[PDB]
Amino acid sequence: AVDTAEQVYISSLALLKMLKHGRAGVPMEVMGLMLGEFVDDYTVRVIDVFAMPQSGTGVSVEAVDPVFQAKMLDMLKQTGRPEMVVGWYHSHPGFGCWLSGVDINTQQSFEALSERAVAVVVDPIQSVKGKVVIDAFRLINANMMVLGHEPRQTTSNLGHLNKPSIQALIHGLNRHYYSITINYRKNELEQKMLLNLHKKSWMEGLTLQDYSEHCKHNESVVKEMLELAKNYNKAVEEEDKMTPEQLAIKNVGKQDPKRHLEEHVDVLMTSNIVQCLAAMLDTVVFK
Amino acid sequence: LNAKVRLLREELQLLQEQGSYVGEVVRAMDKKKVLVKVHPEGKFVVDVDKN
Amino acid sequence: AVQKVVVHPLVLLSVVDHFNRIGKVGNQKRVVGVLLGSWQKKVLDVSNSFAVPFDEDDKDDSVWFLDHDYLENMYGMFKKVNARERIVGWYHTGPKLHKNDIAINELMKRYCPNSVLVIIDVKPKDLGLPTEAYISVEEVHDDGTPTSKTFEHVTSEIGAEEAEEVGVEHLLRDIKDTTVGTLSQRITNQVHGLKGLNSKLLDIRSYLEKVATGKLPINHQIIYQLQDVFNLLPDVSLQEFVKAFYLKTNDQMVVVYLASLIRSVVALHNLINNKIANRDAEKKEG
Amino acid sequence: EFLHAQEEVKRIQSIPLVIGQFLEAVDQNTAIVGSTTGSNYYVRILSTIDRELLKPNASVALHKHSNALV
Amino acid sequence: MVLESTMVCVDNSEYMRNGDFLPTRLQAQQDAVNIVCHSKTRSNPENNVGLITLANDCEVLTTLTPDTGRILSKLHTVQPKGKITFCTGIRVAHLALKHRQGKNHKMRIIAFVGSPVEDNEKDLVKLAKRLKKEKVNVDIINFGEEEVNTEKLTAFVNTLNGKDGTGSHLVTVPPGPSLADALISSPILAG
Amino acid sequence: TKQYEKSENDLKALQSVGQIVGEVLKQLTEEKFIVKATNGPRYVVGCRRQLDKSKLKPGTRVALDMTTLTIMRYLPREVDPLVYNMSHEDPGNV
Amino acid sequence: VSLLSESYNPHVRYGAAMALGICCAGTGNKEAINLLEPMTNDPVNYVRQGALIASALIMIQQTEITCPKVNQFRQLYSKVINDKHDDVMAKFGAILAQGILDAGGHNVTISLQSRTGHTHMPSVVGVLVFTQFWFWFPLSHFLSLAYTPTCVIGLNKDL
Ligand SMILES: [Zn+2]
Repeated sequence: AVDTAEQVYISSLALLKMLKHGRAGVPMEVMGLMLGEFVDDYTVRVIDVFAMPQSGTGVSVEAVDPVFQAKMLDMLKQTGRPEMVVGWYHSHPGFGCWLSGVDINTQQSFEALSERAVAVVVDPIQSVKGKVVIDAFRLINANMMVLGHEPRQTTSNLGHLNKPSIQALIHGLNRHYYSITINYRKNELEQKMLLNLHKKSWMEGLTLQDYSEHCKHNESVVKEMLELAKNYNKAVEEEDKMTPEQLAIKNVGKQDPKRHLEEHVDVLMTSNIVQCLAAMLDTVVFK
Repeated sequence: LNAKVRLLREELQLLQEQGSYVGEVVRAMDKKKVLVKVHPEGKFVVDVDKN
Repeated sequence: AVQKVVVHPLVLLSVVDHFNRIGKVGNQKRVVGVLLGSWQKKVLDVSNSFAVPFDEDDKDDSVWFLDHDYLENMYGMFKKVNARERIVGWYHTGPKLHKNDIAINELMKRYCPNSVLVIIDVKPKDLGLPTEAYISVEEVHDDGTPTSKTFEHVTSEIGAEEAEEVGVEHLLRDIKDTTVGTLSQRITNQVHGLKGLNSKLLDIRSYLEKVATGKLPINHQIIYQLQDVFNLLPDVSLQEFVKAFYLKTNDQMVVVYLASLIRSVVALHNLINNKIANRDAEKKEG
Repeated sequence: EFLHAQEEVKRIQSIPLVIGQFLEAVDQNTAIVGSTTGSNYYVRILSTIDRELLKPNASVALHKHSNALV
Repeated sequence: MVLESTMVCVDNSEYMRNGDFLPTRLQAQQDAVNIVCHSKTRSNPENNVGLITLANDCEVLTTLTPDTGRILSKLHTVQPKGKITFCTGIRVAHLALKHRQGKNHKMRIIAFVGSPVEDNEKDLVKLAKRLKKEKVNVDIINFGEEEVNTEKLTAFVNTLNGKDGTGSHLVTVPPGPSLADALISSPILAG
Repeated sequence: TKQYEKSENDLKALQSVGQIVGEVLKQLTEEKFIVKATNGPRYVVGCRRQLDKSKLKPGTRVALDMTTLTIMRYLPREVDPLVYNMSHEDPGNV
Repeated sequence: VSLLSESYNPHVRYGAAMALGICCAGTGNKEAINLLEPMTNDPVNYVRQGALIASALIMIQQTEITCPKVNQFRQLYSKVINDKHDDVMAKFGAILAQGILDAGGHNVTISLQSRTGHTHMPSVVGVLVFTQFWFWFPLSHFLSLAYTPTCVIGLNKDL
């Protein structure tokens, strides 16, 4: 009866399990289950994500095993957090994550047990890394087609969510379905260490080991690697010294390009890496 | 420069469903329409094109 | 045997969040769970894991007990959903292990031939790369004492494959990445001296402390031997290190010359094209 | 945010793609490219690398629908 | 039916290898384990019963579970050699009872002590006052040989509970030959 | 009576669509396989973990997904008229 | 703020249109209007809305003879609301802006600075809560306190 703008609070642990369970199923679409708590109608949060076992029949409304749920919920009841399940998610690896006739068939099953049961779709493919990626859906009632279907209140998040639109298949879900916003929450402590873990991964353990191994490198074959840089500086420059003359022939910067052009920036940056890692010698080797 | 990476997104959207074709005019017509023949396809006839 | 291990941020987080599970209910001790590893080569890799309820009585301060049936059912579920995943060992959040942890490995050694235990740290503080990795082996001794089981250190590194790099790099939204060539090498250059110092300084305070308090042993045997190895290197000129001077500078010779070589070229293209595009473009407008 | 924008241009389309034959670039920012479907298409060139890998004739991999050079 | 979780403790101490019980204490107490596990089966299906070894270093062979197949599997080739350990033998059962799923199930422990113990009176009094706070009720049945007319354990059970608590009953075996199945007849009829 | 239900349960497995055939031209990376359909179009796709990457090889008949367009199952060889070239029969001998 | 109005994200462009809206509403500055012209042309939806309300605060009690863009804008307000292709979001602030220009039957305006030299707190408080009208729709009524009467009262004394 009451329809409002919605919001999904995700946990740092949740997304990581989403994209993993989805990566192992490629190409075939998997079946996950969303775990969290319903705080009210206009907001929702997902505090946990657990993986379901695959089946040979595939994604289906019968793919959820009741005995598996009671077992897993045993393991979650004895855990510090025995929170009730909320909704379900499935991966859509090879396309633009549109809900199919199989997804709707299990939507009406979750809407009778759970009032909301937010539908979530996650795919690793459509995003290299830094995208927020994922997706989220909600089933609107089809029997309401006689009354007003056009909420919400606080239309801000509605406007940013429906955008960009973004092709056609995405718009084909505006009817019978509506999306729901997603926003991260911190949890900034563990996030701080989670940054330093990957960053320190590139760093050494003792930190004096691989830098001194790059000092063993600092004269290898580095005089030979500097001969590699010397050949790039002869070969690229004697053909980039004809370019100031050719600029007088074409008059002046019309297309072009050749190329054979620039590329000395990378040569200077690699030579600068060489001279700095070499400058570490006098610091390290000495005391 | 931040606007160019956004421009690639919108431009991608216009070229995504159909991109753009390559036509060959066999004849031009009096109604401002232009008979165009595509290599893989059959002959069309299409109009202004104000530019 | 085992050389190095790779622990993903996903499974690591899976330890931390369970620390939030038992955090609200408390109370004492530390989180203890069984690690799920993936072994593709002599190098070890970890993907996921599962927590297990564990409680240590105090009377009984060396009493430790795990759930075997729950272990069976949960590992059976993870073997069902993932055929490649298997238990490589166990893990605890420490921060420092206790003498009692020697038998914990001996229990589950029926599950895996060699079970590697991985300490972790839920609260990042010091002194650098986190967690830890230990392998259970028997080196005996030259004394002829009964065989003593002492865990040996295995170098650990944080890594990932593909999808697990996505979320990790996405959630930070903090520091520049990387950036190679400018601020990647210099910051780590200070990290080399800083993390070298504090490691050496805490441990070298330990060495002075070990002879005053902590005896026995301590010292001997392992201490004096590595002591003389530390006295193996002064380590400078005389002599040949004098001769490395001018060839290091001579390695800088061509580098400075190449520098000044392209510096004039940058100024060339920039100044020429810009001054033309400045005055010749403005003269047509006004 | 600019370094973060580089990932926005590499993000699309990641995988997968459809091969075609590069024909020629009619100008800067857009080209004509023959698809493996056997059709020449007026198509934009990706804003990152427009130049060194172009070449007069080379097999180029395109997005399924957009036929976009990558 | 009454809700509870029982934890049985089999006696593997080096004094149980003798044949004073017919035919041997190993098979005698094994048949005792069969009758108690079938008794809990006839009581309630929800009650689950694991086992714990008291001798040498205590280890849980079978975690708390409603099926007795695993229990009967571990009774065999147990290799009963070692020194009995008592003070930690109740606390281990309590340790597995803190990890239980059901909070409605009451904590109950049964143990068989067939060897003398070196536990001092102060240690046992501390555990008595501790189990009062934890409310845990332990029903012990003494087997084997010990101090004639066992005293320390008897007073341990009496001082462990009070008002009523009806309760914990310690049945001491009299020094005479008899079949084990006839010794379990009195405890199985009434606590 | 129950055998019928066995068949009907087989239909539930028939709700899975047939995959699309193709060949392996090369592979650019482990997540980039240069493939071609028997109908002519060429594609580059990644694949799942159930493959053995070395087993792939160039010039390999494979089956692709209907959306991801990637290898799930594969078969080495097929030919229609062969068994019919083998189906000739003649008496004798004698 | 001219350069912040050119920012890549429309969130800062929205705040940047609002700054010129609320600060310059007591003035007839034309530079502010000039920077708010391209804002309604941005392809982002809500930033256009922001330009509507801001341009509604610069034109309070000011007729066409004040700045030449008054009618220019007044046709745009109705144009965006009668077109079905436009976003419902952008056409909300259109009729809302028509309400700003016509507030009190054109007889009243908003003034954050009395001539005495002190700021009027019901005005400021009303408008600042009115900053985000999405999050709570009844918060749009607090703008009524910002409306102040502009009149010449020649009452001599008493009644
Ligand atoms: Zn689906």
